[PDB]
Amino acid sequence: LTKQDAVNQMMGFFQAKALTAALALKLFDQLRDRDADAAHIAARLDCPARSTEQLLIALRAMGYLDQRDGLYHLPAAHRAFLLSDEPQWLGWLGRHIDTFLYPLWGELKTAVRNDAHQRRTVFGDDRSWFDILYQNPDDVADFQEFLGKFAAPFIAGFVRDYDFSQHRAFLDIGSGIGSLPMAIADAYPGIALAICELPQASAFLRDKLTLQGYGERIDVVEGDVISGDLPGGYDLIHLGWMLHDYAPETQLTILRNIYRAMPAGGRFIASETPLNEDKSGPEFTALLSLNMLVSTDGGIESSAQEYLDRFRLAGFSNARIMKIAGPRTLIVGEK
Amino acid sequence: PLTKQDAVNQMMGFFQAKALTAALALKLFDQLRDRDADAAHIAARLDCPARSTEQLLIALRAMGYLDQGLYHLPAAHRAFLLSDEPQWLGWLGRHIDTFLYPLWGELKTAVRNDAHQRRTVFGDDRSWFDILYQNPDDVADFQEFLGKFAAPFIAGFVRDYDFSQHRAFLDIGSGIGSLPMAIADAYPGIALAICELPQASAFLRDKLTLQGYGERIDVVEGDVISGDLPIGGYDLIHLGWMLHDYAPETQLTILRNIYRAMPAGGRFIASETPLNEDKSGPEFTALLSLNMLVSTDGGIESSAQEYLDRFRLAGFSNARIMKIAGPRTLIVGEK
Ligand SMILES: Nc1ncnc2c1ncn2[C@@H]1O[C@H](CSCC[C@H](N)C(=O)O)[C@@H](O)[C@H]1O
Ligand SMILES: Nc1ncnc2c1ncn2[C@@H]1O[C@H](CSCC[C@H](N)C(=O)O)[C@@H](O)[C@H]1O
Repeated sequence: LTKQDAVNQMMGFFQAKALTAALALKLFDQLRDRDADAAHIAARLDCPARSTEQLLIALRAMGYLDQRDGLYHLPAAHRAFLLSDEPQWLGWLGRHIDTFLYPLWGELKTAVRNDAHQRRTVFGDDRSWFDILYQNPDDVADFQEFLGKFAAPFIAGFVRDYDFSQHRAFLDIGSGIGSLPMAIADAYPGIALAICELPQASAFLRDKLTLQGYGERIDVVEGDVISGDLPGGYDLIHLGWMLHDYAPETQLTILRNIYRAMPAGGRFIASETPLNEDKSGPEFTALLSLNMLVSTDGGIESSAQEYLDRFRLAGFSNARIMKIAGPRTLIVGEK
Repeated sequence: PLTKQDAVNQMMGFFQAKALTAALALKLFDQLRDRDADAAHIAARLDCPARSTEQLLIALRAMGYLDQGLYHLPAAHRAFLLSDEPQWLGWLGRHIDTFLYPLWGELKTAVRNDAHQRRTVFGDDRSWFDILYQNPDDVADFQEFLGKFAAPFIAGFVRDYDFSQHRAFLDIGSGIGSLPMAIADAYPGIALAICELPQASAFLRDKLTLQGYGERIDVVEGDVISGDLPIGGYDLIHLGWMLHDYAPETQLTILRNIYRAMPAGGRFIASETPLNEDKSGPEFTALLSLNMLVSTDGGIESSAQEYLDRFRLAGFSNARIMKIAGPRTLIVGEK
């Protein structure tokens, strides 16, 4: 890398806020059905023309908008993630960044010096990460909606590559938006499906499963996997993308509680995005681990071997890495 | 054109940004100036906990800043990652951590109001430069990092422009003064002076005296907006990267005062980084305009024709563009 690469990356928060500010203004929706110049976009946004134009010029220069003779145009290929009404809209992630992650990363240096999250220094809030994240129903929605889209390729692969038919009942601990049990329901009518979630997420999840027609099919159980509050004859239990939100010590407490609640002969699968064997990457995972530092209660990313050892210390038999292609690593053990 | 994954990557780009500024502010790379060290050793040198130190080191390794296990600082990177080397990016990092990153947090409201966010982010309704220069350490931070930015422009300006044309030279807003210093090394007879704001002037006197130019470059406090400018035989006057820190209307005042101040037959040169002809790029310049929006008193980037119009309206004769080596466009006016 060059000196210029470093300067670009050091100032990469410029691009990041240009996009989140535009999404929050719903700037791109001003171009859903028409092309417009800056003066017209500003007037409809009820924003001064000069500063609206400054943002529009930046978004064109970044390549998200086209501009011909002062007329801005939204590329057809960008509509799916820039428009509010679209399934891949990034506005959910945008708000999560604006509300939580960008403020907390502002204090990264201190998080590293103390190995401590920055929720109190940044927010003046001593509550737990998920209590802070979940204080408003809209913040629960943003978080679960953007994670759900991120999880879609994993879920599709899991359902296509693992034989869920061999189990009678399946519990998804920390399912989030519930798109895994939903996909399992679409594929296997016979298996019982349940979710165990924290209270605020249970409430969002109940309303969403009900609206989408799964209210009779997927049982929602409030609980806490760290305190031991869990339902239950589940011969398959899954934990997706939750271990990394907690310190390794807590991950052992979570895994021991799950083991204890399992039925005999039960199977357990955790899915994570681990660091590579020599903990040299991948880059987004390495940076995610820093995100867990500043925001969560002890979270960190780990290697596959580290999850494997944790399964064995927690009491699981035949702990192993599932031989399954996809964006996650699946760690599996039995009771 | 761009994909959802590209947009996500750029929305999360504050990850890489803060990873680098945190690493610089912790002096992390300095612990690899002499030796290759593991995380636990680097962490003891830094007095940070090994866990979070390793988390940062893995991120830096995956971003390609470090090799590794023992971490190794690539030779090509020493120049800008080591704190006592002449291209150190640590000055930039402190300016980002103290001023730019927090103010970009409020970009949306800046755009909605066409107004800097100094008051809302800092609880301080003084001037940009008064807030920026509140503390001589932030003066040094600002002036030093800008100095590194200007070094290719300065080499090209001293290269492709003939300063022997001129008996005396006045640099308004010279900042760290490295342009007069370069003119001094190359043109032993020309009189050299600087007009700066009071706090920049205090830093400048110290910095020029330390470097051995204290008897060679006159430092004179003043205010180009108010018209408080020195008078000598300044047959060349320069204004480097200052117009874009103020509103067009205010640039008019600055240029009008400069014209009133120059001797007959004199030449004035403003050096800017203009937006292109249809104001659609380049990307860094377009985002710098937003940076000026969130921080300065009305600042914005402009096209070259926009600067030409201002030179003409302020009364300059023979207003023209000069193309030179380096990242800056020179706008020339005469009396
Ligand atoms: N102590 C706890 N008990 C139960 N659920 C918890 C928990 N701590 C966090 N969670 C839940 O774990 C989820 C992690 S986000 C992961 C979502 C989903 N499983 C996926 O694979 O994409 C969140 O929804 C959060 O509410
Ligand atoms: N009203 C004013 N009168 C004189 N100098 C001013 C001024 N307002 C801002 N400045 C100065 O303008 C400079 C802008 S930063 C530009 C630094 C340098 N000329 C370069 O080319 O890189 C700052 O040093 C600031 O102190």
